Parts: sequence; structure tokens; C-alpha cells
Amino acid sequence: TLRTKEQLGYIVFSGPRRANGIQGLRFIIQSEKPPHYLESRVEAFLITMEKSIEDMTEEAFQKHIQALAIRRLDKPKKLSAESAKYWGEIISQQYNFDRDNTEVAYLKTLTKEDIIKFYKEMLAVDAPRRHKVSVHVLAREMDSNNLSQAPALPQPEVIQNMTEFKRGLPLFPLVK
Amino acid sequence: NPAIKRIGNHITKSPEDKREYRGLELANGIKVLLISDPTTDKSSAALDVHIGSLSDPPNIAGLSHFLQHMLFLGTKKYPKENEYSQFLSEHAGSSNAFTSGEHTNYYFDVSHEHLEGALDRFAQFFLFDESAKDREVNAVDSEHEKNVMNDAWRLFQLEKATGNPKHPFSKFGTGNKYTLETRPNQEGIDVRQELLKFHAYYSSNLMAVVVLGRESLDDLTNLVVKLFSEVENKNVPLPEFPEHPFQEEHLKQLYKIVPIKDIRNLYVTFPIPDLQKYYKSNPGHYLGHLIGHEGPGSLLSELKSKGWVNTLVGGQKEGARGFMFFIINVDLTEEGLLHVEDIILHMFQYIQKLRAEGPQEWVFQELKDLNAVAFRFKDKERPRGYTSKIAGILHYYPLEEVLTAEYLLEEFRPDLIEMVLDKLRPENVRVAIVSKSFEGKTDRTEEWYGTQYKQEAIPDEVIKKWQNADLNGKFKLPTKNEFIPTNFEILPLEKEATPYPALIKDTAMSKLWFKQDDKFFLPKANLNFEFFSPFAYVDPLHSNMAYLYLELLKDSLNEYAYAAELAGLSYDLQNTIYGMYLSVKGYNDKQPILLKKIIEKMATFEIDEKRFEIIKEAYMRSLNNFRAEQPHQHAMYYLRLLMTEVAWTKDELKEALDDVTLPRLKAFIPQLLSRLHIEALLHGNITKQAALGIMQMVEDTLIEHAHTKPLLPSQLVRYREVQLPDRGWFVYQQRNEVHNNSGIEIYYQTDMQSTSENMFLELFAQIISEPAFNTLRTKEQLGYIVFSGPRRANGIQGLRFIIQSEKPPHYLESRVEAFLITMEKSIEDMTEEAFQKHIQALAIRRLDKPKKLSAESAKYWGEIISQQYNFDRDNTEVAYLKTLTKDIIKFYKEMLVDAPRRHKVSVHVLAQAPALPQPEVIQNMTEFKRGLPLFPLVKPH
Amino acid sequence: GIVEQCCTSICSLYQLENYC
Ligand SMILES: [Zn+2]
Repeated sequence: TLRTKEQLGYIVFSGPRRANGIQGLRFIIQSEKPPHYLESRVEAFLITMEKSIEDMTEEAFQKHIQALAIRRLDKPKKLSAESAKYWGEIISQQYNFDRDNTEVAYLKTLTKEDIIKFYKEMLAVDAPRRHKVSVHVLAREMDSNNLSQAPALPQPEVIQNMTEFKRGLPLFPLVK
Repeated sequence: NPAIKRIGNHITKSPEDKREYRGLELANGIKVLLISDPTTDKSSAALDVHIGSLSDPPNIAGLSHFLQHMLFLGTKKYPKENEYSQFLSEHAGSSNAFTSGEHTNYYFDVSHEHLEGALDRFAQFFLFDESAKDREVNAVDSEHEKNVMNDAWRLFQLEKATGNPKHPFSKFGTGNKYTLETRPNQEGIDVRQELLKFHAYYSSNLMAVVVLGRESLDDLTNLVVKLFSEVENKNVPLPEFPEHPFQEEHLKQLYKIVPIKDIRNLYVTFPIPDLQKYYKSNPGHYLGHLIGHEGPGSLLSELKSKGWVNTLVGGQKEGARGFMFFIINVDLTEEGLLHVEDIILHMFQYIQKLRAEGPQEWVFQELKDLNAVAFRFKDKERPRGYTSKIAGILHYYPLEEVLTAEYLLEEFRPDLIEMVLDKLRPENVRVAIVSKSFEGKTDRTEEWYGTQYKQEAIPDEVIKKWQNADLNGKFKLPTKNEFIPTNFEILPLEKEATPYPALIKDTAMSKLWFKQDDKFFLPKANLNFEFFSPFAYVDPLHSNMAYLYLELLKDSLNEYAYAAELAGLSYDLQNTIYGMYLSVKGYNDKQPILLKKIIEKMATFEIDEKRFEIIKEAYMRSLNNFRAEQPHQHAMYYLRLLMTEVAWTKDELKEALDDVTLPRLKAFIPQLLSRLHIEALLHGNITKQAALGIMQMVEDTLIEHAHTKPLLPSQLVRYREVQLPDRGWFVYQQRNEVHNNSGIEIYYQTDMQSTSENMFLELFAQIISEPAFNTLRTKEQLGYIVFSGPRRANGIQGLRFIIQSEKPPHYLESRVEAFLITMEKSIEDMTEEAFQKHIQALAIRRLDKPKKLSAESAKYWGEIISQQYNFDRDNTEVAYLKTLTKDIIKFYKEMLVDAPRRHKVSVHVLAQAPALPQPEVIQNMTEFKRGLPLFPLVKPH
Repeated sequence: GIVEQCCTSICSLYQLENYC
């Protein structure tokens, strides 16, 4: 959608972001168009993905579950890869060396309703616990400041100083 | 007036004192003093009796203490037990009382518009339920039990018991459950009848009252006459004790005492006649000034240079109307404990030097002028303590000199001084050594406190060595004090003066707040400074090196700064989790000079290795001696560690203390002074250009000698408070290995520090204050120490209960919860007039203006450390407080048993109630902090 | 340097609700 169809940019990434024991979903896009237009396209893509999950069949849903199980249970091909996994589990201080088996065994139990409620609770535009942070990087020449329908977005709080942004916010605990 | 026997002519007061005074003596013998102040927000009153605990019956020890305890639980005209404290609490007032061997002083304060309403009942106190007695016995017993493991109490009662046992000085003044309840019940004594028959000594001829209020002297006169003319006069003679409790068989004796804390002290005592009647000269204050001196050529200078003593105290100690003492107490190093005989020998060498030189009229004159200046420019005291002090000293001095007797010296008589010096002789000495090295070498036990000690006779050979003491060249008379202020000029108020502190300088090096004194107009100043540096609290090693650096600095500057400290110019220098803290307070005449000297010693410090080892060992003894603190203090400490993000325990500091070395410290001082921030608050009798000159002086000295560079703003890291989860209860449990009593601290946490939440918490704490005291202490008699109030730290607040009791902390906690439900029902059934009465009481509590300069500068500094800079907080928060309604119920349902956001943490220090959930025991503080979130920081202004 | 106002243990105010 974001590369083959709309042709925003060459680099389009999306996936899980884990750091300091806390996680979230991340999208990374580099393009020529302004970041606000890019962000509207990302939101419209998010609603399109909501309708896609809603209209998704159980066989394809089980196909995604199985594909994620294959990606999670992919055995390391070399000693530096296995030691990279173990060293990740050590640096994270979670020490869950049997993580793949348990997380896949629980992955085969999830349901489309669980996914829908998760999206509507954490990722929707009107979600009660939405935690959104956007980083915009303008182009070089940009001075200082048939497509789907984009939803109405609230007024964002522009950050002036990172330290001031952090002092007024709480901190998450560590993973036991 | 017929009810007034006489009226004083005029009260000798200071020309700077705007309060009005009028002294008089009623027909019944009560010595009355009246103080009119039309500007005070709270009035006060105090009544003093001159009997005390030395007149207790021989079979009932502590009867006057128990009576003082008992007079607060209702009278004839007002029989309810806590109607007095409930009235004062509902009218923004408080009360208390103490009982010394020759006094029993009651005192209280209240709002200025209900002085008569409280004073009527306070007069009913002096014009006994069985259940109230049986209950309060446990409060007295918990008081004595609180005072059992206290070293000062142990040595005090041991000094009482080592004298003549037949003398009343040997009596036990506190009393306990045995002497008040168990023994009288075993001997068929009616304690209530003893209270009624003792309340033969509470005569009007031995009473001194002091009343301070906004009303006129005539209204106060008619009030005190009306309410106190009915006090019956029984003409009780004042008790005197001409025979000294220390006879010959008690003199020239050595007492080896084993303490609880690991302390090393030496006590020298000389029995002397009562010098009270010599208040016009004060030879005990003269000889105390010379002997206890700390400047060059003093005794403490030699005792410090020899590495035997660190601190010395010497002067006159009050005994009674017939006997007094003259004491010299010092601290002992590991070498001083073995050279006690040599230390005492140097003491008698200094005394012999004073006998050889003779009295010094120039020293007496210097003390006279210094005390005259310090008295003339004395800060305005608080009404309660002021009325209590004057009421206490009214029995000793006439009405005209009651305000200036203990302060102003007028006549110089050397016969008295030479007589006391003749009394300071080895044949009239008493020596007591306190050290742990006497453990297992004692054979005697004190009865009341169980103190282990040993009694020996001082060898006549040692006494002879003391008698042949020659003159020491290291002992010289102190020189002329160069810190005596001579410039009392009040700088005129600048046109740009601000009612609140203003930010007149904000650079990368420092941040300077300044305000010219516009309320007190006294020639004084408070100069506060805070030095931020991340190496101060980075780890226990660097924190220990910082405390050792500051302690070595103050110890090195003590001899030089003792003259300025004696000249009304004092300073405090303490380490904080954010960096150093230096405060210079006093007369601004010679303030910048001494301040410059202190900075010079900060940037040119040369560490002595002997002082380093002695002070290091002393700090080790302190961290070791924290285990003997009281259980509630341990609870506050543990709660502090739990709630703060970063905090090093005294076990970590104690373990890291052994790794501190002199090269590490000498390499650590310039590392600390290499990168600094400065936040200053200059508030006093100085101008803006003077404040800028002082600040620039400090900066230029620090840069010149220490090469100090400013800090990066991103390095200004404040600490957050641990955020408790919703409906979460955590309990940390430890044991107290010293006291046989248990402590407990319950803490409920709130969201943050905003106006609404502050007034919610403060209003609720105002409603539950007196009910908490009365329910947890007066009725149930859990313990002697019961406290409840708001707790603020790191910009987050909450409610805290602190109880010290014998009963287990789980029972105490269940009773706390049941009390919470009881207060829920009480507030739900409370009337709007009582609610608004608590609103008004809190408004008067918060809008109370500071009486002296140091309190105002302390409020400003309190608003600076929190980095909220809300100087108008009182007006805004009270203006919002008067708009609150019986919100408090929803606040109680939201933050305080089944609340959806209940945050509860309990600290249990080992020695109908609702059902409580299963608490999560805290095994490790670090895991506790890692598993829980942190609160944000309060935004700056 | 000199004995000050109530440096002994004699000062026993009935209740401590004014400290800290
Ligand atoms: Zn008491």
C-alpha cells in the first residue's frame, strides 16, 4: 500500500519496537512528501487495515498465525546467531531462553476478536489508551514551519525541549 | 480595682519591640504579665507553677508529672476529656506543658478571636476520672519506656541516683505504671485521692501567668482578673534545699558507665551554691564563657591539637533553689579515653591559670555589650514559647526586669567569681567516664533504667597530681573579638523592592534570588547557597567523601569561626543529595568577610591526617549508632528510602566508608569543585548591588582558586518518587535491636502536588488531627507517640500516620483502618458549620505570617529547593480553600478501603476493625523500585 | 561552650505534635 501503490518512498518499514522492557508499534517512512501528508496516509492505512482484519477470513488469519509461528521458531543457522539470541535475552535481563515455545504456544490460542479489541483499544484514533509519538524530519529545502479518506486528527503538542518533555511524564517499571 | 493588689510601673523592653506590656500582681498572689499586640494572628497564654517533681511524695514517684498529664482530661465546668484540645484544634490552636524539678509550666496558643473562649477552660484546669487515670497510666509508662534507652536520660537519672539517696534530688520524676498504678494498688493507695490532695500545693501565691493577644491591656486586665481572681490562695512556701545532695562521700568519685550507643564521653562536675540570686552578674556564664571557650589559647584548642578531644562544653547547670552544679563535658577519642587523667589535669591547669590571672573586667564588659546588642536586636519570638518562657521566669525576677534579667548584666563583682573559682578544686570534683570499653567490667545496676555502672574512689595520688598543677604555656586568655558588629545602619528600602524574592541574576554559573527586608528592618541577613554537583551523590563512596570533606572543613574552621558565632554571626554547612548547602546568618556588618574566609577554605583546603582519621572514626561511630535510633525514626528513614528513586542505606555507606582513603579524598575535592552549579537566596539587610557583589565575590573566588566551571543544563537531574499501583498495598518489615518498643508508619500516596489536591489533603488532615490523637492515644492508649499529617517529597504528597507503641503493627494498622471508617461516618454526619469551622481553622493555620527573618527565608528556601517557586502559594491556596464543600467525601472515596486508586505502603519496625487484604512483603528495595513506576516532576514556574 | 536552655532531658512536653 505505502510503496507499491502510493509510491511514497523507497524505504518503508513497520513492526514491533522493544526497548528497556517496554514495547510498541513503529512505522518508519522516508519520502519526498511532507511528514503530515505521510502521517495522514499512515492513519488512512491504519483504518484500511482495521477493515481488512474485520473482513479477513479465518483461514488467512490462521495462515498469518502459522507464518508468525514459523518466523518465531526459526532455528539459528550459526553459533553467532544462537549466541546473539542468548545475548539478547541476557541484555534484556529477562533470561527467557524458552521464549519461542511459550509465545508460539500462546500464539496459537489468540482470536480475531482479541486482535480487533486490541486494535480498537490501543491503536484506534479514538482509542482510550492511545500512546502516540511522531518524529518529523523536514527535507533540506523545506524552510522552518482516488486515495482513501483520512480521519480527523487532534491537535498535537509540539515538543520544544526533550528534557522538559521527559520531566513532566512518568516512567515505566522494569520487567521482572 | 479591688482584685488587683498592685500594678508594675513599666516593663523594661527593647526599643525595637513594638508589643505593649503591663505587669501586675493580683490579691491572691498570682504574678500576671499582659502583652498587647494588635497585629498578631494567633494569641497565646501560659500559667506556671513553681512546685515541680522534686516535691513528689516518697512513695509515689512522678505524681506531679501524672498530674500535669491528668489536668488535660476535663474539669468540673467542662467534664469532657478532649473538649479542650478539640476546641483548640477547631480554632487553629495547640497546647502543651512540661514539668521540671521546680516548675510545672502549661502553655497554649489559639486564634486571636477566641482567646477568652480557650482561656476560660485553661483557667478551669486550675479550679480526675478513674478510667482516665487507668488509661493515662499507660501513656506515662509509654513515655518512660520511650525514655529508657536514651543516653541522656540514663546519665541524668544515674546522676540523680549516685547522690544522697535520702535527698529529693534522687527521686524519679517521670514515674511509670509500677510507681503510679501497681505499687499503690499493692499498698492500698488511692491515686485519685492523692491527685485531689496534691492539687495543697497548687496555690495562687506560687503561680505566674502571661497572656498575649490583640486585645487592649485593659481588656486583658479585666479578663485575667475575672478568670483568675477566684483562684484560692493557700500560702504555700516555696521549697528550698540548702543541703547539697552531693556530700563528701559522693565527692572525688569515679563512675564508669556503659552507654547504649557507641559513644565516648567525659563528665566533670563541681557542686556549687545556688547562683540564681546573682543574676545581675552571672559568674557561671562568665566562667562558662572562659572555660568553654574554643578560640586560640583555649582549653579545647589544646585538647584538639593533642588529638584527645573534639568538642568541649563547660558552664553552670541549674540544680535547685539551694544547690547548683558547674559541669565540663567533653567527647573522647580512642586516645583520649586512655588519657582522661591528663585531660582533667589540663582542665585544672586552665582553672589554675584563671585563678592566677584573676577576674577580667574587660571580658565582663565585652559580654555585657555583646548581650546588650543581641538582646536589642533579638528576633520576634513565637507567642507560645515566649509566654511559656516568661511565665517560667516570672518567679525569679521582679515584674520590671522579667524581660531583661537573664540577658543584661549591670554590676561587675569579682568576689563571687573568685569564690566559685575557690569552689572549683580537686577536693570537690566528680568524674564520670562513658565508654563501651567498660562492658562487662561493671558491678552496679541502676534501679529505674537498668544502667550498668561501676563506682570507684579517685586515688589521693591522682588528686595530689591535680592539686600540684602548674601553669601551661598553651593556655592563654582569649583576645579581643574582631567580629563584634559596629555598623547597625539599616539600608533604605529600594524603590524596586519586591514583596516576594526576585531573580536578579540567571547565568550558567549561578542563579541568584534576592529580596530586601521590608517587614522586620533588623540589621541582620540570611545568605543561603546550594552547590549542585553530580559527584556528591553518585555512589556511597563519594557521598561519604563529601560528608567527610564538609565535616573536616567545619572542624578546621571551628576555632576561627567560634568568635563570629559568639558575635551573633553563625553559619551552617551540610551535605545534601543534590550537592553542598552553605548558609551564613546573622549581622551583615562583618558577614562578607567571614563568608569570603569560608569560601577560601573551600578552595584551599589542606587535610590533616589525624583530624581525618579521628573524624572518619566518629562518622563510623555515627553510622553504627543509627541502630539505636527510635522505631518511628527508623520507620521514617525506611519510608524515605522506599519512596525516593535513588537512596543509599547507612549499611552501604558504612561498608563503603572503609575504602575511603586520604589520596582518594584529596583527588576527590578538586574533582567535586571542577564542575558546579550554584543556587543562592540572599534575604536580609542588604541591597541589590551588595548581593550582586557578594555573589560575584563567591564566583570569582571559586573560579580563581578552584577553576570551577558551570554545569550543563541536561545534567540537572532531579529525583522522582516511586509510584504505587492502584489498590496496591506493600509492607516493609524490619526489627529494632535496641528498643523494646515497636514502630509503625502508614503512608497513603496521592496523585501530585496541585492546589486542589493540596487543599484536599490539608483539609482532611485538619479534620482528622484531633480525632486521630484522641482515638489512637487518649482512648485506646496504643502508645505515647501518635502522629498524623501530610507528607510532601519530590513534588508528590500523601497522608502519613506515625505510631510508636508496644502492640503489634498489624493491630495498630487495623485500628487505623477502623478509625478511617469512623472518620468517614463522622464527616458524613458532620454539619456544614463545623466543616466551615475546619475551613477557617486551616485558613488561619496557613495564613500565619512568619515572626522572624529566618523563618521567612526558610519558607523562601523551601520554595526554592522544590523548584516550584510559588511564593504566593498561601494566598492562592487559601482562596481556593474557602471555596471547598463537604468534594472531601469523593476524595476519600477515590484516594483513601475499596478506593479505586488506593496507594498504601506500611513500615513495620518490630520491638471493630475491617478486613484487610493480603499485603505484599518487601524483600528487596531495589527490586521493589524496579517493579513499580515513577512519578513525574513538578513543572517550574 | 556554655550550658544552654534545657540541654538535659527535663523538658517533657506532654505531646509531640509540633516536631517535623
Ligand atoms: Zn509529659
